Amino acid sequence: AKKRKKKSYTTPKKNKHKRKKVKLAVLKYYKVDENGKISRLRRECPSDECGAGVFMASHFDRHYCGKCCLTYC
Amino acid sequence: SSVMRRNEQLTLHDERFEKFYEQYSNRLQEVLNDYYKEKAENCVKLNT
Amino acid sequence: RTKWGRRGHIKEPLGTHGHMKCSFDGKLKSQDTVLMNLYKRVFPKWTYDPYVPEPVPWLKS
Amino acid sequence: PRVLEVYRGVREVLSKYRSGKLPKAFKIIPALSNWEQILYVTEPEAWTAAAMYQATRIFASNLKERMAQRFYNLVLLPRVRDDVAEYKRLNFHLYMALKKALFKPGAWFKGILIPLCESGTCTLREAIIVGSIITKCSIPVLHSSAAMLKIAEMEYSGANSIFLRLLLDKKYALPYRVLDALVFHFLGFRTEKRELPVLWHQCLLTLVQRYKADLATDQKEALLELLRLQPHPQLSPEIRRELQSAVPR
RNA sequence: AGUGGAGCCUGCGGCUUAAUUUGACUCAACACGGGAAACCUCACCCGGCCCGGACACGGACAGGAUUGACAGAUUGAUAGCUCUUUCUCGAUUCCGUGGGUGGUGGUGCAUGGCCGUUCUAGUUGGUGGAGCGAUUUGUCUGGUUAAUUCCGAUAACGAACGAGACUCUGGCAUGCUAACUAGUUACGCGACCGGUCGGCGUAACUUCUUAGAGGGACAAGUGGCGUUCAGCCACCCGAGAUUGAGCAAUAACAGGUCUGUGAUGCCCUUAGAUGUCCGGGGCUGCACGCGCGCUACACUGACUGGCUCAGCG
Ligand SMILES: [Zn+2]
Repeated sequence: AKKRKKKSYTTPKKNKHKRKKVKLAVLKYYKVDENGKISRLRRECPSDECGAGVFMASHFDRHYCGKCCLTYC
Repeated sequence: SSVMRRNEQLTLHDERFEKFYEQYSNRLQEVLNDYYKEKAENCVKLNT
Repeated sequence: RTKWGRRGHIKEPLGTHGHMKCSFDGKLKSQDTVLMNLYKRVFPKWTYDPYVPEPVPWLKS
Repeated sequence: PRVLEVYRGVREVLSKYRSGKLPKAFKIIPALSNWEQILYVTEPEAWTAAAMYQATRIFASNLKERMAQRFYNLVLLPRVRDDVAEYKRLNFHLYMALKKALFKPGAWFKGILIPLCESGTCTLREAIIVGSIITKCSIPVLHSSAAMLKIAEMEYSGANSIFLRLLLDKKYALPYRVLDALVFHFLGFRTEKRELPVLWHQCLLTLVQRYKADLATDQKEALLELLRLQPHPQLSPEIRRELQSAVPR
C-alpha cells in the first residue's frame, strides 16, 4: 500500500511543572535534647484513627492534619 | 500442590498465598453545613 | 492529486489554521494522502573554472 | 433526616457530572461508619462515566483494602461489564478508573480480576480490555504471582488464558510453587479431546520463551509430551525449538 | 382544490463568514439524520489547561519514588493537574534518549451468521423427446384470465419456488355468552314546575358500549353472452356480490450487513486514524434563484354575544 511520509515538526514539552523536592523533613518534627529527651515541634492529631504518630501542619494561623482533614484556629 | 517441582538451586522468597485465597458524628455535620454554605454562594442575590 | 489516484482541487478554506474543503472525482479512502505539485524553473550555478588539480594515483580502500 | 436531603442533591449532581470540584460530602464517603447506606442514596447505577472515575479515585486513596475491594465488586466491575456488552468498546473515563483502581493491587485482584474469571461468563473482548491495563501498570511481584496461581488452578475458559499470558509478559522473577501450578495447568489438557484456541498456544509460548531457565528435566519432557498430543502447525515447532535450546538453573 | 402572484416559514442551490457541520441533483434530488439544534444534541469555528503505551539504554528513590489533600491567590473556569501550608501516603516507581518486535487501532481479503434495493408476476429445475451443437420442446391453435390462470389441444409428463392459499381485520345479528372499572329499564327517596333532573340507592338483562364464540357469501340464485366449457356482463334478496392488511417467509444484486473465526494481508499509533475536558461562538447569517407549506387577499365576510355535537389518542 501507498505509504505515508511522516512529517517532522519540533515543539518542546521538555519544560513541565514538577513540585519541589523537600529533602529530609523528619528533623523538623522533633528537637532532640543533649541529654536525650524528645520534644515535638508540631501538634499531634487526636483523630479517630490517625493518632499517636501523625502530625498536623503549621499554617500561618492554624493547624491541619494530612489524613483526616481536621482544621483549627 | 503439584508433583514435579523446583529441584535445584536458590530459594530467595517464601511467598505468601494464605491471604488471597483464604479471604473469601461531629465532622459529618460540619461538612453538611459547608455544603449549604457553598450552595448559597453560587447565587448571591444580595451583596453590594 | 492523491496517492491512491484521485484527481481533485481545493474548494473552500475553512479554519484560520490550514484546513480546506476539497472536491474529488471519487470517494477517498481514510488510508489516503492528498498532495499538490508545485513547479519552478531552476538554472545552474555559474561555477566554471578551467583549472582542475592534478589527482594522486588511485587505489582501493 | 437532613443528611438524606444532602445526598439526594448530590445524586442529581453525579448523574449529570462532567468536570470540576466535587461536593465535599462525596469526598468523605470512606471515612463514614454507615457508608453503604449513603452510597445507595447517591445511586451509583445512574452515575455518569466521568463521575465513576473520580469515585474510584476517592476509594483507592482513603486506605482500607477491604472497603476498597467491596466498592469495585458491587459498583465498578458491573458497570465495566455493562458497557462492553452495550457499546462494544469501553468509555474513556471508565478505562481511566481501572488504571486508578490499581493503586491498591490487593483490592484490585480480589475485586476485579479474580471475580471476573470465576464467573465463567467472561467474554474474550472483556478480557483483552481489562488485560491491557495489567500490561500498562506495573504490579508488585508478590501480588502478581498470587493472582497468577489462582488463574492456573481455575477452570479453563478462552478469556482466562489471556490474563495468564499478560502476567508472564511482565517477565518478573517467579516463586517456584507458582511454576509448579502453571505446569500442572497446561498438562491438564494433555488428555483433552477439545480443540484448543491459538491464545492458549501463545500462553504456552510466552511461558517457555521467558521461563525456560527455571524448568527441570521432569517437567521439561512432560511439556514435549503435551505438544505431541495437542499440536499446532505454526506455534508447536517454536515451543519445541525453545525447549531444545534451554539452559536450566 | 390549488401552487406559481403577496407577506411570512422553511428545504436546496448560490452568497457571505472564523464557522455558517453534513451524503443525495429530472421519480428512488426536493420538512429523508423522528433534524423543532439556546446547553447537550454537534459532526463546525476561536480560544486554554491536561497526558499520550510497551520495550531497550542512560538517570533519580528507603537520607521517601509517587498518590491524595482544608482554606487562600491566580486566568474566560470552587485548576490539590501551581505557590504560603508541605501534612500525609512506603514502591502501586517517574525523569531524559531512542528502535522496531508498538494495539480499547484503521482498513482489505478468506471464510461464520443476518439485512435492504426494482417491478409485482413470474422464476427454476427433474425425467422423457427433438438436434453434432449452440438450442428447443415442457413454457401451446383457440377461447378465457391481473396472470406459464383455467377449459381444453398435445412429445411431453411430472415438480419446486413465489403469487395465490393461510390468518387477521372491518362491515351484520333487538340470536347467544358475560361485564362492581359498561350501560339501560323499571322501582324507591329527593329537588322542581300530571312532566324535567350527568340528583342518589339497589330488582331488568344486554338494545346502545365492550370482548368472545358461533353463524353469515359460496360467483349462492335468475336473466343475457359464451365451442355451449372455461369464463364474462347485468339484475333480485342481502349488512356485505369488486374490504384492507399482514403473512404469504420469489427472481437479479458485482448494494451487502454484523463484535464471528483466520500465530490473515497491508496502513497508522507525542501525524492521538474525531484524546478527554473547560469557556465563548456557529448551525438561523442574505442581493438572488429554484422549490414544499402557513396566512391572507374579505360580505358565502369580519367582529361581538348566545347555542350545541366527536374521534384517534
Ligand atoms: Zn487530613
